[PDB]
Parts: sequence; structure tokens; C-alpha cells
Amino acid sequence: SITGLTEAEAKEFHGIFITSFIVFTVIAIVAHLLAWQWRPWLPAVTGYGT
Amino acid sequence: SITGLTEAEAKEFHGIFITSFIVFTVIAIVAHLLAWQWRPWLPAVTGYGT
Amino acid sequence: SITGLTEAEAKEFHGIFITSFIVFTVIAIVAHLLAWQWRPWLPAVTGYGT
Amino acid sequence: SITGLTEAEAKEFHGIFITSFIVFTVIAIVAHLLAWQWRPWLPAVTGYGT
Amino acid sequence: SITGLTEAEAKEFHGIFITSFIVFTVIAIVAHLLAWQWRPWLPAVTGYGT
Amino acid sequence: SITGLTEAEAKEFHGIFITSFIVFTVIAIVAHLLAWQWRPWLPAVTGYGT
Amino acid sequence: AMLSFEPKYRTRGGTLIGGDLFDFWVGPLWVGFFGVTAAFFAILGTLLIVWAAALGPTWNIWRINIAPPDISYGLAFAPLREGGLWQLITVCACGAFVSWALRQVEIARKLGMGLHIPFAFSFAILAYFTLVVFRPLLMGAWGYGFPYGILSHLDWVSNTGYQYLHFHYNPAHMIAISFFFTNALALALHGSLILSAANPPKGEVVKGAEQENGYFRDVIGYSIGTLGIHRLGVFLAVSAAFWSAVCIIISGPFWTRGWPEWWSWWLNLPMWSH
Amino acid sequence: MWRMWLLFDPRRILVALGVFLFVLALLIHFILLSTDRFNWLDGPH
Amino acid sequence: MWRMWLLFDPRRILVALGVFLFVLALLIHFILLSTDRFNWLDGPH
Amino acid sequence: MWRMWLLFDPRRILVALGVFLFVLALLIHFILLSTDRFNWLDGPH
Amino acid sequence: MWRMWLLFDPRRILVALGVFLFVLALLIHFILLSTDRFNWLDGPH
Amino acid sequence: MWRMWLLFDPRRILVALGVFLFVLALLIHFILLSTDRFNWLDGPHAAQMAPLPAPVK
Amino acid sequence: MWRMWLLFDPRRILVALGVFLFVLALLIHFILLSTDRFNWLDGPH
Amino acid sequence: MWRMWLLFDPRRILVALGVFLFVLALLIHFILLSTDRFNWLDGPH
Amino acid sequence: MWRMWLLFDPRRILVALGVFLFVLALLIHFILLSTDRFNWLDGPHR
Amino acid sequence: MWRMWLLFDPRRILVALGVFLFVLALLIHFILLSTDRFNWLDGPH
Amino acid sequence: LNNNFLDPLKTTFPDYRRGPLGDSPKVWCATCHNGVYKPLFGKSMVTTFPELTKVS
Amino acid sequence: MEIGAITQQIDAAQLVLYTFWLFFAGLIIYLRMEDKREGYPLVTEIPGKFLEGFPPMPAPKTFILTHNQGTVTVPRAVPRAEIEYKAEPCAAWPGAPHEPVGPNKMLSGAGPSGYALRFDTPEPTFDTGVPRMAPMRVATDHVFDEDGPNPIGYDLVGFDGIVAGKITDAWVDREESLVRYLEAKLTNDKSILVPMPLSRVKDSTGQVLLASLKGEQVLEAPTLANPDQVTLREEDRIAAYFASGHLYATQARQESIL
Amino acid sequence: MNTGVQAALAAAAVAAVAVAGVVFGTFERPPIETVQRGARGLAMSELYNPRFLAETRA
Amino acid sequence: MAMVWMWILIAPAIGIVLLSRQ
Amino acid sequence: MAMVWMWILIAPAIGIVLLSRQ
Ligand code: BCL
Ligand code: BCL
Ligand code: BCL
Ligand code: BCL
Ligand SMILES: CC[C@H]1c2cc3[nH]c4c(c3C)C(=O)[C@H](C(=O)OC)c4c3nc(cc4[nH]c(cc(n2)[C@@H]1C)c(C(C)=O)c4C)[C@@H](C)[C@@H]3CCC(=O)OC/C=C(\C)CCC[C@H](C)CCC[C@H](C)CCCC(C)C
Repeated sequence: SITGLTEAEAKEFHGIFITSFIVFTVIAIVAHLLAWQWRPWLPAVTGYGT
Repeated sequence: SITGLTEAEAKEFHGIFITSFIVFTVIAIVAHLLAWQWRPWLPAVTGYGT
Repeated sequence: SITGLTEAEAKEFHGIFITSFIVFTVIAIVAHLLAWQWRPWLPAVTGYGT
Repeated sequence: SITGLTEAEAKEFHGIFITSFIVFTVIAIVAHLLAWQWRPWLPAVTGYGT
Repeated sequence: SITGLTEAEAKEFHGIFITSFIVFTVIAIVAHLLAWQWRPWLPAVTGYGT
Repeated sequence: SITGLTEAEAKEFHGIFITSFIVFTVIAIVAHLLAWQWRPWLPAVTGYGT
Repeated sequence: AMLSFEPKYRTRGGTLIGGDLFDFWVGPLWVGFFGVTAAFFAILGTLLIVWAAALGPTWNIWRINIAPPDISYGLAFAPLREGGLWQLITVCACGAFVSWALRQVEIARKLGMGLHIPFAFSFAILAYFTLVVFRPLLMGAWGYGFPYGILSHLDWVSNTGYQYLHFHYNPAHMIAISFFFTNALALALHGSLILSAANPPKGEVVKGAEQENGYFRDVIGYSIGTLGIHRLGVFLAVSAAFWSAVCIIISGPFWTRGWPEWWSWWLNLPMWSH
Repeated sequence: MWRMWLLFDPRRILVALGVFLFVLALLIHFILLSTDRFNWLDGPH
Repeated sequence: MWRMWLLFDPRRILVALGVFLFVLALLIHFILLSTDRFNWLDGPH
Repeated sequence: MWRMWLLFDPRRILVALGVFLFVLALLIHFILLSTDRFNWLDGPH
Repeated sequence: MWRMWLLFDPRRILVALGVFLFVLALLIHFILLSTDRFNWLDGPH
Repeated sequence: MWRMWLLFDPRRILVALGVFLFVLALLIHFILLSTDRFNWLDGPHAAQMAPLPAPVK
Repeated sequence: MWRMWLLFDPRRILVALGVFLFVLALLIHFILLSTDRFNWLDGPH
Repeated sequence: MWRMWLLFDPRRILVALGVFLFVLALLIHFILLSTDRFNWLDGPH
Repeated sequence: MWRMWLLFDPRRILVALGVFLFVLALLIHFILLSTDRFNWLDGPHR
Repeated sequence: MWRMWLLFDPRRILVALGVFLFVLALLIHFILLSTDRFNWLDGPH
Repeated sequence: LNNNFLDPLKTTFPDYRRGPLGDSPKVWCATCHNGVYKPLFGKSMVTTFPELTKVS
Repeated sequence: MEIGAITQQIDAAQLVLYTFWLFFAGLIIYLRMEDKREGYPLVTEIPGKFLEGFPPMPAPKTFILTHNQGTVTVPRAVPRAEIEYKAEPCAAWPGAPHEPVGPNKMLSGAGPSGYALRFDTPEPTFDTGVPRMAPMRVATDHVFDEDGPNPIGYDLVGFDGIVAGKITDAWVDREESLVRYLEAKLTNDKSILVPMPLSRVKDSTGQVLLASLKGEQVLEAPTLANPDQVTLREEDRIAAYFASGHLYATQARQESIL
Repeated sequence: MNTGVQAALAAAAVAAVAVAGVVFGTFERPPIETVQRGARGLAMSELYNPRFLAETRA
Repeated sequence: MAMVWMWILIAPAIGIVLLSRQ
Repeated sequence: MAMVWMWILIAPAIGIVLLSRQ
């Protein structure tokens, strides 16, 4: 191939790349859940109002 | 074909492209529905008025 | 031919080009109808006057 | 033929060019008729004077 | 092996890279634990309040 | 061996590198202990106040 | 249309993004992905400039003035009629300049050339980025950027210079000017020497490296050579832009007083201090 | 009018048209945002 | 009058005409928007 | 339209298309954040 | 979609993606720091 | 996962990560020093009594 | 004067004439707009 | 004087004459416009 | 003086003479316009 | 620790060490001289 | 201030209070302002000293 | 008191400015005409249609060359013949690129592997008709400077790490006294020239690194007609072959990398 | 290494250290307080170093 | 004045479509 | 709070040694 990776190596990287993307997204989701508890965003048009 | 893709590869890539666009647009449609609920746009010439 | 297209492919693309143009224009016409309903333009010389 | 077109092609392009020019002009004429109705130009020396 | 490491050397490097990252993270965690005791961050919406 | 040293020099240099690093750190620890005695850092949120 | 020797050189490839989709020529110009991007940013940026001019009080080309936001807006995106249009035009200009440089990289790769030309142009981009983003960022407000107007941006330069009351005493300003002046002197010398060798008196044979190197050894005792002069031309022009970027980045973020006062460090050296 | 495709390459027209349409749409949306009457986000002042 | 296209290249004419007409149309629309009388968005003030 | 991928490789347009979508979305998010009504962080003043 | 790695070097893809993610993360953190409500160092004033 | 070092050069990753981590750590320390609450050298603590010239927009 | 076209290329003259006439016409229109008396859009103030 | 064209190419002279005459005529028209008495658009002050 | 055309090219001389005479004529006309006495358009500048 | 000279050239070490120490000493002497308290020539004030 | 007050005090000032040319010390902008756009940032000290606001 | 006034609105400085504009317009016309002494008139997708653009092409000028190698008139009435490049167009419409053919694209003559048909004689020195570029075995008055690398005896290595040969001699410019080519003895006993601007002399490992070609592609590089001199045309052939490797050495180098 | 190169590198090294001494011994730094007083983009405003201003206010 | 927009936006679209069958 | 700096200095030092004796 142009890159030089075989079909097997290309599949292996893609499996790791995709599963690493999911891990990053999951950690981010938990980070946002924690961040929401500290300080919610998306206020009403009147404001947050405590 | 000048890309080196076979008939089966072209259909598979096309299927991936279509489902991604539908998923991306559907998520966008739900996001706009939530955004309108949070804060509507397109005011009257008077304004928004609470 | 300068483009190097035969008659069959020249006609085929024109058919796809026309229908894409028509759909794009029809969507724009509906958008303009909704835009005019939301906020008309082209005021009188004395202003929009309420 | 320096241009590279044949006599039949010159006849064909010229007819299509002229009808396209007429259509473009007729639309522009009506647009200017509507534009004059909305807001005339060429004021008098004193001014438009409402 | 686009770089030049054998399969075993890839195993060797990865093993001590993981623990070096772990030790670095563990030291950082205690540093953040101590820094929190000195001066906490992430205040309430009303402020730190002494 | 991209460095150019056999495995014999690697443990030789490492052993000397570590003990030199220990001496450098222990001296720095003593310096910081003396520095803390002269002028402590990390004030309380209300200041130093001697 | 193509030059007489051109057709053999129009090969496919050399692109960084996109590939064969945008790899074609329109007339003499090659497009590529960044040509599409450069065209988009250039056209949109120019159209926004005209729209900002339409909102202004004049159509005089010399008097059109598109100004940045107020300082009070800080780093926020201002409303379009109060400096927001300036910010959009700035973003378009940044996109257009970077795309132009990246397009040059692809063109040089298609011809098998070195990347010296886009490298040299990147220093011009750095100076612009210093003026409109880097210096405003350090000052904390987009209002520090210069207004977009042929004569109005000279007013910004003048007022900015007198905020330090004598801008000639800026030390990086002196170095940058020395590079600009030397580059013009070097350009005049280089252009003259090549033309003098290629265009001797009528009926005389064309002259080569022996006369070219011989000329400056006779007049000044040294010749830098053909490779050296083109190295010098890049180095002088690039350093003029680099030190220009330095001279303005230190004016306000790293110096808030009159520039002549800065030279008190030299006047107060203990070898001769009063 | 189907004869333009034998006078112009469809690919080069589409890329030209795509840039032209996107620029024009962006310009008009920005023009409306810079007016008081047709600002659909903050509305009139 | 059709031998003119045996003289002038139709492709170069159409591209130059297309650029010329779009730039001119943009310029005229922009000039009207700058005026108080012919501004159709915000209008007179 | 699967035939389109026999002419142009869909793998070579993803980064170009991904860049386009990101810049468009970044523009819209920044425009909304600048407005008083649609600022979702500090909210209306 | 694993065929993407038959055309593009994963070294270039990962470095470019990593730089993009880091710059994006820096931008969002700095934006929050500039707000009164979401500043976690000095807090609201 | 370990196979990545067959693809990435350990020489490049270690040097690049070392530069990245130090610059990031230097940035975070400087950010904290710039804050009143987290300045660990001088610590935390008159503008209305001695005002600057008023802005004129 | 028919012999004029035995001397100059008819294509180059017409292109040169077309550019000259448009620039002159554009010049005259602009001068008239700049004047108070002959401004046909806003009129005399 | 008929042998002036045995020295100078008529094409060279005609182009030079046309450019020279137009620039001179443009200069004179502009000079008159700058005067109070001979301004035919706005007239005397 | 007919021998000078055996020394100088008539085409170059006439071209140089034409440019010189016109630039000189332009200079004199503009000098007179700048004067109050010989300004034939408005007269004294005031 | 005597093995450090099998790794570094004593010529470059002694030259670098000598230059470093002298410039460091010059830096410290001048820093003290600029202070009022540690000025040993004219003294404080 | 310099012509009517400081200069006529030339003989009253001792010679070490005068310049190298023997002239009396004189006032300029920084004598009051001292590097600030207003002296003492505009804070007034004469409001409670009416005797310093009227010429005898 | 109005010094410099021509009319109530036109002043002297304004007139001098418009005088410069007329001169500058003429200068740009002159410069653009001088730009058209090479490659014009333009060729189109028509067998006999040529464009000269505006401004038109200038009158011919003649260069006299040294040592009886002739006279050169530019713009040429009949342009120089082009090489017989081997490429297949990627499309039929104007503006489309072409793809070089052959297993070794560096020999196709298309893209960066193209070159000009220059003089088929060596460039001579001005003082004597002696060839300007000569191997140091012939130009014995040139020796390598100390405190600088000496590449003689180094291995010639492609960017893939494959050794293609050993450096045997260096070719110097007798006019400027500098190295322009390194001569390498290849493993097939070929004795090719490599351009110095495309060679990285790593004196630490004793290697000359080629970033443009793989080791096996070096073995097909052009060879000199005779071993002691190189013509101007051969210099172009050698440069084109090595430089085209940056786009043609691997399929990856020709495709978009991101 | 060539003696002329060594002298050039030594001179460059001395200049760089000398420049570093002048730069770090004289320059100010952000943050800087700006008081705008003219129109947008006319660059009519006042600069104030907060550290210098704090000393001046004292 | 909806007529002004309706003509200029829609009529060129029809003109292109009706020219497309020539 | 001498301990706050104590760990951030000493622990990476003892971290390297304990890491280097595996
Ligand atoms: C505002 C409220 C909270 C907060 C709310 C959130 C929320 C919500 C999130 C974060 C997230 C992050 N925060 Mg935070 N965060 C706060 C304040 C901080 C402070 C601080 C000094 O106060 C720090 C150090 C951090 C640190 C971080 C990062 C660990 C993380 C950003 C991920 C990233 O940059 O990926 C970019 C870099 C990469 C992805 C690495 C590149 C990987 C590549 C693709 C693989 C190959 C790499 C190759 C070999 C090298 C090339 C690339 C190189 C980097 C050059 N936060 C405050 C206190 N923070 C995010 C997170 O948890 O993500 C996991 C997240 O969702
Ligand atoms: C604000 C409250 C506290 C404080 C809160 C914290 C917290 C919380 C943390 C720190 C951490 C650090 N602090 Mg602190 N810190 C404070 C004030 C200080 C002061 C001071 C003068 O007061 C000093 C000297 C330090 C010093 C340090 C460092 C020891 C450490 C950051 C390490 C680093 O940069 O890794 C970057 C460099 C590397 C990781 C080396 C890279 C190794 C590579 C992979 C191997 C090859 C190297 C390569 C080839 C070349 C690169 C070498 C160079 C890095 C360029 N702090 C104040 C008092 N500090 C962090 C820590 O403890 O980390 C363990 C941490 O979590
Ligand atoms: C001020 C009062 C009215 C108004 C008064 C008028 C008047 C009067 C006219 C218009 C006309 C137009 N108006 Mg209006 N118009 C108004 C406000 C608008 C607004 C808006 C956002 O408010 C929009 C989007 C428009 C849009 C338009 C266009 C539909 C049209 C210009 C045609 C053109 O540019 O062809 C340019 C493009 C071409 C000519 C391409 C044609 C094919 C070419 C020759 C060959 C291809 C070349 C090459 C391949 C491509 C190059 C060109 C490409 C198009 C880029 N108007 C206001 C409300 N408007 C004009 C019109 O309708 O003409 C028919 C016209 O006369
Ligand atoms: C101030 C009082 C009057 C006035 C006083 C006069 C007087 C007095 C005269 C004119 C003359 C002219 N006036 Mg008037 N004119 C006025 C206001 C105007 C206005 C206006 C908008 O108000 C316009 C458009 C004009 C226009 C004109 C021209 C029609 C005419 C000759 C100018 C010229 O360029 O010829 C020069 C150009 C040529 C002769 C073409 C050269 C032909 C060459 C030899 C062959 C082709 C060469 C080459 C291939 C192409 C040409 C080169 C390029 C075009 C550069 N006037 C006012 C109202 N005007 C003059 C005239 O009538 O002459 C017949 C004249 O004597
Ligand atoms: C670094 C050394 C010097 C340098 C070098 C340099 N410039 C270069 C290059 C190089 C090597 C190129 O290769 C490149 C080129 O191709 O030139 C022909 C270029 C170039 N240098 C240019 C200009 C330029 N360089 C300048 C300076 C310098 N260039 C440095 C002093 C200046 C100055 C001092 O003012 C100018 C004006 C261009 C002609 C060209 C790059 C053209 C380009 O960017 O193309 C893409 C963009 C457009 C075609 C239009 C973009 C329009 C914007 C979207 C809107 C306008 C924004 C702008 C902020 C408006 C401001 C107006 C007011 C200031 C009046």
C-alpha cells in the first residue's frame, strides 16, 4: 500500500484508534458531569438566579 | 477506476458516508430543538419581551 | 470536444445539475417566504412605520 | 478558424448567446420597473420632495 | 517496525514507559492533594468565603 | 545501540548518574530547609502576618 | 494558455490536502485545496470590506476606514457595526495569508523546488500576526489592531509611534530599519551587477562570474558570490520583517514609556555613569 | 443550455460555484446581522 | 453576425463577462445600500 | 452516486471536509457567545 | 474505514489530531478562565 | 498497544513529551503566580482614591 | 480607413477599445456621482 | 513629409499618438474642472 | 550641418527632440499658469 | 566519578568552566555594585 | 510663577540654592504634577485652607 | 500667500505626482514586455493558436557569447524544441494535469523530471575555452579545505538507508572555486554525478545522504557522455533526475499527505 | 573547528548574553492597563504599568 | 412590495430552466 | 506547610531511584 501498512496492520491500528477515541470521550463525559455539578451552564434569559 | 477502489469498496464507502451524514444531521436537529427550547431566536420587531 | 464529454454524459450531468438547481432554488423560495413573513424588507420612503 | 469553432458551432453559440442575453435583459427591465415603482431616482434640482 | 525497534524492544520500552507515566502521575496526585490543602480551588458560586 | 555504548557502560553511567542526582537533590533539600527557616513561602489566604 | 515550455511540467501531485479533486489549473493559476481556501477568504474578506465601507460615510478609496472595536470590549467579539466587521476581515486575512503560503508549498513541491519562498513569506505573515493578534492579545484587547484603510492606517502608525514620543529610539526599530535600508542597497547592487553583465555595451560579449566577482573585488575588495548574494537577499529581507515584528511587540506589552528613556541603561553604565 | 458542459468542465464549474454560493450566502447572512431590523439573534436594540 | 465567434473565443468571453457582470451587480447593490434613500434593509433614518 | 468514489477517493476529502465543518461550527459558536441573549456561559448581563 | 490508514501515515494523523485537540482544549479552558462564573482560580467577584 | 513503538520513534516521543510537559508546567505555574489567591511568593492583599484618567470612547 | 484593419489586429483593438470605453464610462459616472448637482441617487443636499 | 513613414512604423506612431492625445485631452479637461470659471458641472462658486 | 545625420540616428534624434520639446512646452505653460499676470484661465489667484 | 573525563574532553570542560565562572562572577559583582547596601565603592546613596 | 515670584527671589536664595549661572530655581510642570496627569491624582488639599485661596 | 498653486485646486505637488504616475505606467509596461522574452507566445489547446497577451512581446535582442558558441536572440522566432516527455493526461479538458508513465517516473521527462534542451557543449571559462566544471583529478589546482568535511570515500546512501555506491571524486567550478558535483562509483560500476545542492555530507558517519532517491533508484541516474566533462544539457538532466525524486521516488510523495 | 568560526561563534555568544542582560534588565511585561481616550483604531490612549502605577499611587 | 423580490429571485430560475431545454 | 514542597521535590527524586531498580 501507499502507507506501507498491510491490511492486518491497518485494521489493528483502526481498532486501537477507535477504542482510544472512545476512552477519551468517556473520560470527557465524566469530566462534564462533574463540571456541571460544580457550575451549571445554559442559564435562563433572566439569568442563573442562584 | 483511477482511485483503485473496487465496486464493493465504493459502495461500502458510500454507505459509511450516508449513515454518517444522517447521524450528524439528526444530532444537529435534536440540538437545534433543544436550543430553541433553551433560547428561541427570530424575535418580533418589538423584541423578544420575556 | 473541449471538455471531452460525449453527448450522453453532457446530457446526464445537465439533468442532475438542473434538478439540484431547482431543489436549491425551491428551498430558497420557501426560506424567503418565511423570511418576508418574519420581517419584511423594502420599506416606504417614510420608513417601515410600525 | 482561429477560435477553433466550426461554422455550425458558431451559428449554434450565437443563437444561444443572444436568447440568453435577451432573457437576462428582460428580467433586468422588469426588475428596474419594480425598482422605479418602489423608489424612483433622478430627482429634481430641488430634490425628491416627498 | 517502521522505526527500527524489534518486537521485544517494543515490549521493553512500553513496559517501563507505562510505569514511568504512573509514577509521574502518582507524584502529581500527591502534589495536587497537598496544593488543595494549602489553597483549594473550584469555589462555590457565592465565592470561597474565607 | 544508537548511542554507541554497550550494555556495560549503560549500567556504569546510570549508576553514577543516579548517585550524582541523589547528591544534587539532597543538597537542594537542605538549601530549601534553610530557605524555609529564613523566609517561609505558601502563605495563608489571610496573608503571612509573621 | 501555457508558456512554450510549460506543458511538460503540469504533472499531478504535490498537494498536501485534497489530492486530485482540486489539482487543476484555471488559466495560468494552479488551484489546489488551499487555492480554493485562499480564494474563499480573499473574496469574502474583500466583500466584507466593501460592506463595511457601505456602512461608512464615504466611497472615496483613500478615505475608507474600517476600525477595530473599542478597547473596552477586550478580547470579545464586538457587534459588527462597532468593530465586529474588522474582526471578521482580520480572520479572513489570516486565513487568506496562511492558505497562500500553504498553496506555495504545494506548487514548489509540484516543481521539485525547495521551500525557501514560502519560508520567506512566513515572516511577512508573522509580522501581520504580531500586529493584529499577538500584540492585541498581550494588551488584552482586539482594539489595538490597526484600522483597515489606505490612509487611515497611517494615522494608526503615527499615533502609535507618538505614544512612545520618539519611536526612532526603539532599539529593535533601528535594527529593522538597518535591515530594510541594507536590503534595498543590496537589491540595487545585485540587480545592477546582473544587468551590467548580461547587458554590456553594444557589440560586446556577455560577461560571467569572472567579471561579476571581479567587479566588487575591484571596487570594495570582496565579492560575496552569486550564491551568497541570494542568501543575503533572503536574510536581509526576512530579518527586516522579523525585527519589525519585535519592534512593535515590545512597544506596549514590554515597554510603556518613551523609547529614548530606554537608553538610560547605556548612559548609566558604571564605567561612565554620572 | 446543456451545451455549456461541452464548453466548460463540470468539476471546475462546481468548485467555482460552490465557493461563489458559500461566499454569497455568508455575505448576506453577515449583512443582515449588521442591521438593527434583520438581526435575528439579539433583535432590534 | 455569427462569424464573430470564429474570431473571439466563446469560453474567454463568457468567463470575463460573468466576472464583469457579477462584480458590477455587487457594486451597484452596495452603492444603493450606502445611500439613505435606496437602502432596503434599514431604510431612512 | 457511489460512482463518485470511483473517480475521487473519499478518504482524501475527509480532512478537508472535517476542517470545513469545524471552522463553520466555530464561527457560529463564537457569534452566539458574543451576543447577550445567547451567551451560555455568563448569561445575559 | 480502516482503509484510511492505507493512504495516510498514522504518524501525521495522530500528531495533527493531537495538536488540534490540545489547542482546542487550551482555547476552551482560557475562555472559561475569562468569565466570572466559570473561573476556578480567583472565582466570581 | 505496545506495538505503537514499532510505529512511533521513542527518541522523538520522549523529547517532544519532555518539551511539552515542561512548557505546560511552566505555563501553569505562571498562571497561578498571576492570581491573587494562588500566588505563593508574595501572597494576596486604592484605585478609587487615585483614579486614572477616565476613558473617552 | 478600412485599411486600418490591415495594420492592427481586430481582436486586440476591440479588446483595447472595450476596456478603454468602460473605464472612461466608469470614470464619468463616478465624477457625476461625486458632484452635488448631478448625483442621481441621493440628490442635492 | 510623406517619407516620415519610411522611418517610423505607422503602428508605433498611431498607438503613441492615441495615448498622447487622450492623456493630454484628459489633462486639459481636468485642469478646467479645477478652476472656478470653467467648471461646467458644478459651475462657479 | 547635414553631416550630423551621418553621425546620429535620425529616428533617435527626432524621438528625443519630440519628448524634449513637449516637456519644455508643458513646463512653460504650467509656469505661466502659476503666475498671477499670465494665468489665462482665472487670472490672479487671490 | 573519575570516569567523567572518558566522556568529556578536558580541553572543552576547562574552557567552558573558566568562561562560565568568570561571567558568573562578573554578574554577581555587578549586581552587588548596583545595590545601595552592597556598593563597596561610594557606599549607600 | 517664574518671572514674578521665583526669579525676583534670586538674591534671597543662597548661592548653593541657585544654578551654575546664578539664577534662582524655577518651577515647571513636574514641580506640581510629579509624573501624574493631575497633582496627587486630583485630590484637593486646599479646601480646608481658605486663607490660601485669597490674595491679601 | 499661495506658493505652488496652479489653479484654485491644482497645485505643483499634485502635478509632479501625476507626472510620476505616467512614468510609472510606462515603466510597468516596459517591465512586463521584458518579462515576455522567454516562453512567449503562449500555446493553447489548438494546433496553431498563440497568445502574446498585453503588453505585446518586445523587439528581439541579441546576446553575444564567449568562445564562439554563437549568438542568442530573444524572444526566439522559432522556440527551442521540447523534450519528448512521456505522460498521460488525467482528463481531456484544459487545465487538467497529466500522470508520468514508466516504472521509473524520474526518467519520464514529465513533471519535475523534465529538463531543457540546453547547449550540448560544456560551459567554458571566460579566460580560456577550458570546461568550467572539471573533476578534481583533472583540476589538480583545487584541493579540499581543512576544517571542513572531505566527502571522498564516503558511502552514497538513499533516503531508505540503502547504500548505492561510494564517492570517488568531486567536480569543482573553475570560475567560483566551489564544489558542484560529487562523482560516485555505483555498485553496478556506473560512475554517475550527484548534485551537491541535493547532497547532505554527514562527516560523522562518513555518508552522503540523498533525501530524493532510494538506493536502487540512484543506480539508474544519467551518465556522462565522456568522463572528464559535463555539458549544460547533461547538467539539466542530472538535476532533473535527482530533484524529481521528491515527488516520484515513492507513491506517497506524490499524493496528499493529510 | 576553524579559528575564524570559533571567533564568530564566541562573538555571537557574547552578543546574545549581552542582549539577554539588557532585555531582562530593562523591559517591562504584561499585564498593562490601557485607558482609551480617542476613537476606535486611532491609537489615542494611555498606557500604565500596574507595578509602576502601584508605586506611583503610594 | 413582495413583487420586487419575487420577480428577481424566481424569474431568472425559470429562465434558466426554460433555456435548458433549447 | 513544609510538607507541600517536601513531596514535590523529594518524591520525584525517590521516584527515579525506585523506578530505576525494577
Ligand atoms: C473549568 C472546570 C475545570 C476543568 C474542566 C474540564 C472538562 C469538562 C474537561 C477538561 C479536560 C481537561 N482538562 Mg480541565 N478543567 C479545569 C482546569 C484544568 C487544569 C488546571 C491547571 O486548573 C488542568 C491541568 C486541566 C487539564 C485538563 C486536561 C487533562 C484535559 C484536556 C484534554 C486535552 O487537552 O487533550 C488534548 C491532547 C490530547 C488528546 C493528546 C494527544 C493524543 C494523540 C491523538 C495521540 C498521539 C499523540 C502523539 C504521539 C503526540 C502528538 C500530539 C502532542 C500533544 C503534540 N484542566 C477546571 C478546574 N477539563 C477534558 C478531559 O478530561 O479530556 C480527557 C474535559 O472533557
Ligand atoms: C502552586 C502551588 C505550588 C506548586 C504546585 C504544584 C503541583 C500540583 C505540581 C507541581 C509540580 C512541579 N512543580 Mg510546583 N508548585 C509550586 C511552586 C514550585 C517552585 C517554586 C520556585 O516555588 C518550583 C521549583 C516548583 C517545581 C515543580 C516541578 C518539580 C514540578 C513540575 C515538573 C515538570 O515541569 O515536568 C516536566 C518535565 C518532565 C516531565 C521531564 C520529562 C522527562 C522525559 C520524558 C525524559 C526525556 C527528557 C527530554 C529528552 C528532555 C526534556 C527535559 C526538559 C524537561 C526540557 N514548583 C507552588 C509552591 N507544583 C508537578 C509535579 O510534582 O510533577 C511530578 C505537580 O503536579
Ligand atoms: C434595490 C432594489 C432591490 C434589488 C434591485 C435589483 C435590480 C434593478 C436588479 C437586481 C438584479 C439582481 N439582484 Mg437584486 N435587488 C435587491 C436586493 C437583492 C438581494 C438581497 C440580499 O437583498 C439579492 C441576493 C439580490 C440578487 C439579485 C440577483 C438575482 C440579480 C443580479 C444578477 C447577477 O448578479 O448576475 C451575475 C452573474 C451572471 C451574469 C452569470 C451569468 C452567466 C455568465 C455570463 C456565464 C458564466 C461565467 C462564469 C462561468 C461564472 C462567472 C460568474 C459567476 C456567477 C460567479 N438582490 C433590492 C431588494 N436587483 C439584477 C437582475 O435581476 O438581472 C437579471 C437587476 O437588474
Ligand atoms: C470645457 C468645455 C467643454 C469641453 C471642451 C472641449 C474642447 C475645446 C475640445 C473638447 C474635445 C473633446 N471632448 Mg470635451 N468638453 C467638455 C466636456 C466633455 C465631457 C464631459 C463628460 O463633460 C466629455 C466626455 C468630453 C469629451 C471630449 C472628446 C469627445 C473630445 C476629444 C477628447 C479626446 O480624448 O480626443 C483625443 C483622442 C483621439 C483623437 C483618439 C486618437 C486616435 C488615434 C490616432 C488612432 C487610434 C490610436 C489607438 C489605436 C487607440 C487610442 C489610444 C488609446 C485610446 C489610449 N468633453 C466641456 C463641457 N472638449 C476636443 C475635440 O472636440 O476634438 C475633436 C476639443 O478640442
Ligand atoms: C518577509 C519579507 C518581506 C515580504 C516577503 C514576501 N512577500 C510575499 C512573498 C514573500 C517572500 C510571497 O511569496 C508572496 C507572493 O506571492 O508575492 C507575489 C508575498 C506577498 N506579499 C504581498 C504584499 C506585501 N508584502 C509586504 C511585506 C513583506 N513581504 C516583507 C517586508 C507588504 C507590506 C510591507 O505592506 C505587503 C503589502 C502580496 C502581494 C503577496 C501575498 C498575497 C496574498 O496574501 O495572497 C492571498 C490574499 C489575497 C490575494 C487578498 C487577501 C485580502 C484580505 C482577505 C482582505 C484585506 C485584509 C487586509 C488586512 C487589508 C488592509 C488594508 C490596509 C492596510 C490599506
